[PDB]
Amino acid sequence: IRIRLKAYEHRILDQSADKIVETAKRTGADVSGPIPLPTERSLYTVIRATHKYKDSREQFEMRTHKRLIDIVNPTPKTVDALMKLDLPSGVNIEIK
Amino acid sequence: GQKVHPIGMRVGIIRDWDAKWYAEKEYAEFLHEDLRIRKFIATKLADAAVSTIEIERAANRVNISIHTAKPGMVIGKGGSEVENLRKELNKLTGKRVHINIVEIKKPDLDAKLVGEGIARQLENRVAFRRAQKQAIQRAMRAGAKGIKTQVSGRLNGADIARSEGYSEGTVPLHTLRADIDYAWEEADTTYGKLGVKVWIYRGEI
Amino acid sequence: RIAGVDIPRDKRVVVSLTYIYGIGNTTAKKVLANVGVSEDVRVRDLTNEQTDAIRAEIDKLKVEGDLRREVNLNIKRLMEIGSYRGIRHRRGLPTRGQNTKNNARTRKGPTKTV
Amino acid sequence: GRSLKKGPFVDDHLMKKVEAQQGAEKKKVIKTWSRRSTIFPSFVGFTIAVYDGRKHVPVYIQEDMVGHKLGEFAPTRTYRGH
Amino acid sequence: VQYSGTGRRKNAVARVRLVPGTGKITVNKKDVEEYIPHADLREVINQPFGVTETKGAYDVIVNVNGGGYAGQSGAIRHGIARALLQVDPDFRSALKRAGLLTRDARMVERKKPGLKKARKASQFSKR
Amino acid sequence: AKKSMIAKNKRPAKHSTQAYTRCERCGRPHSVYRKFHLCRICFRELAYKGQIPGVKKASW
Amino acid sequence: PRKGPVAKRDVLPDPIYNSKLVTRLINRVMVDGKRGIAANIIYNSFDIIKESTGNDPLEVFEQAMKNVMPVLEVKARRVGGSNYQVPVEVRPERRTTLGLRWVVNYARLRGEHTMEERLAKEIMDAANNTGASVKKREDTHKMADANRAFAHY
RNA sequence: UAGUUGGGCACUCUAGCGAGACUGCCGGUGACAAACCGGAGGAAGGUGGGGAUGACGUCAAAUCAUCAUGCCCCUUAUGACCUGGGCUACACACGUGCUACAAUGGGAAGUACAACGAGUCGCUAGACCGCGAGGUCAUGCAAAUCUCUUAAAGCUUCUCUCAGUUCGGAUUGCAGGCUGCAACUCGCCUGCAUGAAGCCGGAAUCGCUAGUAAUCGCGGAUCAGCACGCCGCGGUGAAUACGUUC
Ligand SMILES: [K+]
Ligand SMILES: [K+]
Ligand SMILES: [K+]
Ligand SMILES: [K+]
Ligand SMILES: [K+]
Ligand SMILES: [K+]
Ligand SMILES: [K+]
Ligand SMILES: [K+]
Ligand SMILES: [K+]
Ligand SMILES: [K+]
Ligand SMILES: [K+]
Ligand SMILES: [Mg+2]
Ligand SMILES: [Mg+2]
Ligand SMILES: [Mg+2]
Ligand SMILES: [Mg+2]
Ligand SMILES: [Mg+2]
Ligand SMILES: [Mg+2]
Ligand SMILES: [Mg+2]
Ligand SMILES: [Mg+2]
Ligand SMILES: [Mg+2]
Ligand SMILES: [Mg+2]
Ligand SMILES: [Mg+2]
Ligand SMILES: [Mg+2]
Ligand SMILES: [Zn+2]
Repeated sequence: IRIRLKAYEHRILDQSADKIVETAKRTGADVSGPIPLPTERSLYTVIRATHKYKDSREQFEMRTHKRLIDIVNPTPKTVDALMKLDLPSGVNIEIK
Repeated sequence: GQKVHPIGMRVGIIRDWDAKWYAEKEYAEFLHEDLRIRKFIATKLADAAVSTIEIERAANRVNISIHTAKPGMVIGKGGSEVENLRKELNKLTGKRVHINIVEIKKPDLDAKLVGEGIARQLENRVAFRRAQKQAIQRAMRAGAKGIKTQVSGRLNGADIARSEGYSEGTVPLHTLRADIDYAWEEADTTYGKLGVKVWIYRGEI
Repeated sequence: RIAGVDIPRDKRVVVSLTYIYGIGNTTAKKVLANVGVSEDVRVRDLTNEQTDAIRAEIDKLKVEGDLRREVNLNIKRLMEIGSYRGIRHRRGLPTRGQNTKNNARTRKGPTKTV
Repeated sequence: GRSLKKGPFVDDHLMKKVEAQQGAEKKKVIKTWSRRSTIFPSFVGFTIAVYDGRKHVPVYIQEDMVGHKLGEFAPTRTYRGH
Repeated sequence: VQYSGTGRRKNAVARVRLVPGTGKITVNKKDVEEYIPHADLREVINQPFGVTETKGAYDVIVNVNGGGYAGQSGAIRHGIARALLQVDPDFRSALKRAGLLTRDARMVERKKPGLKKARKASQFSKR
Repeated sequence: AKKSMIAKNKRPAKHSTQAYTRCERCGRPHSVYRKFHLCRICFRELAYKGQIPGVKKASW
Repeated sequence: PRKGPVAKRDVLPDPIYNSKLVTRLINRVMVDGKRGIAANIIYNSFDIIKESTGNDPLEVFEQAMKNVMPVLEVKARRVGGSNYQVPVEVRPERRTTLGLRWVVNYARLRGEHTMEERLAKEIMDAANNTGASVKKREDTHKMADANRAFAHY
C-alpha cells in the first residue's frame, strides 16, 4: 500500500506521518519511510499599490510539503486501522 | 511610510491560517465558499462579539469554529440560535456544516473586538480621545504587554481629516516572534468613514 | 549574363545567383541541386555548359521584369479597387497593421521635423 | 490565414440575402453590419452598404474585389491630414 | 580500494573518487579532455595535485552533474581536494593554504523586483 | 456600471471567447488569478488576513 | 570609495604560459564573458608572434608592456575658477592596467581583418617601440612634462 | 540499449530534526571601557551573501475607476440591452526597450553541460504526413514516476574574406498553419519572393563594486489565440575603486 501525504505546514505533516507509521507498525505491518518528496513551491507577484507604482511589488509563496509512506505485507487489520486513523483537516491523504 | 500588515507579516511564522484546509482542484471554489460564509456570518452575528472564523473541510463536511465573547448570545437558548445558523449555512453552502463556538477569554485583548467597540462609540459621537483612552485602559488591565490605537478621518466633523493615536507599553511591529494582534474597523459617521486601527502586543512566542 | 543581370564573378555560385532579382538563397540552392552543379564553385569557374543549364532553370523560373510587373500589378489592383490596403499603398503608410503613432519611418520616409 | 478545411466565412444572414436576390433582374442595396463577411462571385455585381461604425457606406462588388472582407472596403476612421 | 569525495560549485555537484594510478581523469564516463575542452579549466581541476605534489599518483573518476562546465570544473576540484584529505590528513594544511578546501559560496544572486537583474536598474530619465 | 457588468459576466457568454474572468470578491476584470479567482488587490488583502490557505509572504 | 582602499581580487597564472599577465590580457580582450574566444585569440596572436619572430612571445609581450606602460600621468584638478592638469606618478597596478588597456584598444582599431592578427601586429610594434600604443605613452609623458610646472600639487 | 533487472542506499539528492559563527579563542593598539588591526581554526569571521522587514513624519503627492465612503448631481436617463467602430489614428516631440551596423562575426555540420517552474480535457512521448508553421494516429502522467525539456552561449571542424556584403532584417507581394463565431479596421506564426535605414552614434545623459556589469538561453502569471514587457531560474563571466576637491 502507498500513502501520499500533502500539507502546507511540514510540522503537522510530520505529526500525521508519525501517526500513520505508528498505527501500521503497531498493527505489525512493515513500513518504509516516511520519505520526504521535493516540496512544491509556487510564487505570485502582485503590485503592492492599487494604482500605478509598478516598481513596488510584493511576492507570496505557497508551499506544498509531501511525504511518502509504503506499507508492505499489510495485515487485514491495517487497512481498516489506516482508514479509521483520522488526520487533521489540513493534511491531504491519498491511498494507492 | 507604509507598513506591512501585522498579521500577514507573521502568518506562517507564528500565526497560522484561519482557513485550515487543503485542496487542489477545489481550491478556488472552497475559498469563495469560505468568503461567502464569513461575510454571511459577520452580517448575521454582527451584534455578537465575533472575532475569528476558522474553517476546516473534511470531505463534504465543513467545520466552522466561531470565536465569540458572547457565546451564550450566539448559542441561544437550548442551542436554538446555533441550530438555525447551521440550517442557514447548510442552505448557503449546499453541504453539511458543523459549528463550534469558542469563548474569547479576555475579550479586551482582541484587536477586532477593541476596534469594533471604539467604532461603535464613535458612531455614538463619543470623543475619540476618550474612547481610545478607555480602550487602552481596559486592554492594559486585561494584561496586554502593549497596545496601540489610531483613529483617522474627519474627527469631530472637521473639514480637514487627520489621524490621532495612542499607545502604552510596547508594540514592536518589527519583532517577528512578537505576538501582535491587529485589526482595522470603520466607523460610519454623518461625515463619512473613520478608520480605527488597533494593535495589541500580547506575550511573545 | 543569366537573366540579363551581370551576377558577381568571384562570388560563389549560390550567392551570385541570389544577386538575381526574384531569387533568394533557398531558391538558388534548389536550382543548383536540379542542375547538379556544386554550390561552392565560383561563377567564373563554372563551365559554359553549367551556365547554360542554370539559364534553362532560371528561364523556367519567373524573375526580373516579369516578377516586378506581377507585383506592381497586384499593388495596382489593390489601389484601383480602393481597398484599405490600396489606400495604405497610395498614402505611403504601413499596410500590415503596424502602428503609425511612432516608427513607420520605412513607409513614411525621412522624418519631417515640422 | 483562414485554414483551408474551414472553408470561407460569410455571415449566414448576409449570404441568405444575396442568394435571395440572385434571381433578380436588377439588384437592390443590401444593408449589412457584417464586416467579417468574405466576398463571393455571388456578391459580384451588387451594391452592399457596409456599416463603418456610424453609417452604411455603399460598395459596388466586382470580380476584382472578390476574395476580401467587406469591412476592408469601408474605411473606419477619417484622416484628412494636419 | 577507493577514496571518495564530494565537491560543489554554483549548482554543480561532483562525486569524486581517487584511485592510485597514473593521473588519468574521467568525468561521467568520458575523458577529462573531452568533457572540459578548456585548458584553463583542466588546469583548475589539477590544482590540488600541484599543491599536494601528487601529480600522476592518483587517477580520478568523477560523477558530476548540475550547472555548466566551468561550475562543474570547480566542483571537481573541490571534490578532489576532499578526496585527498581522505587519502592523507597531512595534505589538509597545504590544501587549506591553497584555499581548495573552502567551498566557493558565490551563487547566482536572485533577481530583485523592480530591477532588470540582480542589481541592474532600469534606465532613469530625470525629465 | 459595476453591477451590470458583474451580472453580465455571471450570465452565460454568447461565444466561447467572450467569456472573461472577474474578481468574484470585487468584480475587478484585470489581473484575476485563476488559482484564487481574485484580483491582485483582494488576493493581497486576504493573504494578509490569512484567509487564503497555504499562501504566505515569500522571501529568499 | 569613502571608507578606504578595498581588497584586490587575484588572478591565477595562464594555463600554458604560466603568467598572471597573460590571464590579465585575456580578461582585457574578453567580451561578454566569452573567455574561451578571448583565450583562443590571445594564443593565436602569441603563435603569430613566435612565427614572425623567433623570440618567445611571452618575452615580446613583456617588452611591449615595458614600452607602453606609462610612468607619469596627468590628473585634472579644479583650482578655483581654473581647471588644469597635474602630473602624477603611476602606481604599478595602474601601469599594467593602462598598458593592457592601450594595447587592446589600439589593436582593435588596427586594420587587419582578424583580432589576433591585429593584436600580434600591435604587440610586435610596441616591443619595437613604435605604433599607436607607444604614441599614446609618448603623448601622456609629453602632457605630464608640459604641465610639469604643477608637480608641487 | 539504457539505473535497465536483481540488489543496496554507501554517495548524490530530497526534507524533518540537530551542530556550526558567538569578536567564541590568540597577538597588538586602545582611557584597565567600548572598540579597532592582525592570526589561528573552520565551509563559512566579524552583519558570511541575499531577501522580507520601511520609524515619527514629508509632498492637501497618487487613487471616489479595486473596494468602501459624506456631500452634490441624473433618474424613460449621466441608468440598461444589442451589432459595429474606437481605445491599434499619425505632418510631429519625448521616455522605455528589442534588433542591428558585423570577422571577439554570418552561415553549414557534429558534439557538451543547467536551474526555476507548468500540466486534465491539460503537458504530450513514439511513429507517420508536411520544406516549415504544424496535421494524423497514439503513449505516459493529477506527476522526484510521463511530458513540456537533448537549453543557448560553449567546444570541433568546413565556408564566407571586410563587401552596405553570405552584415542587416524593416517594408512589401504571394502562398499557408493555428486559435476562435469571426484575423478588414486588428492576432501570432510558417515558406517562397523582396531586402529598407543602419559603417558604432552631437550637446548631453543612464546602470553597475562580483558570481556583480556584460552576455546566453530557460520557465512562469495574465492567457481560446497573442510580449522585444514583467516575475523568476540558471550558463559563461569581467574592469576598476588612487581619493572626497568638485
Ligand atoms: K495600427
Ligand atoms: K517612440
Ligand atoms: K480577466
Ligand atoms: K539533512
Ligand atoms: K469608489
Ligand atoms: K463619492
Ligand atoms: K515624455
Ligand atoms: K521593447
Ligand atoms: K566562423
Ligand atoms: K485582427
Ligand atoms: K500564452
Ligand atoms: Mg518598468
Ligand atoms: Mg535575389
Ligand atoms: Mg499590432
Ligand atoms: Mg543571470
Ligand atoms: Mg478573453
Ligand atoms: Mg531590522
Ligand atoms: Mg489627479
Ligand atoms: Mg460613485
Ligand atoms: Mg460592444
Ligand atoms: Mg493604450
Ligand atoms: Mg564594415
Ligand atoms: Mg553598493
Ligand atoms: Zn478583487
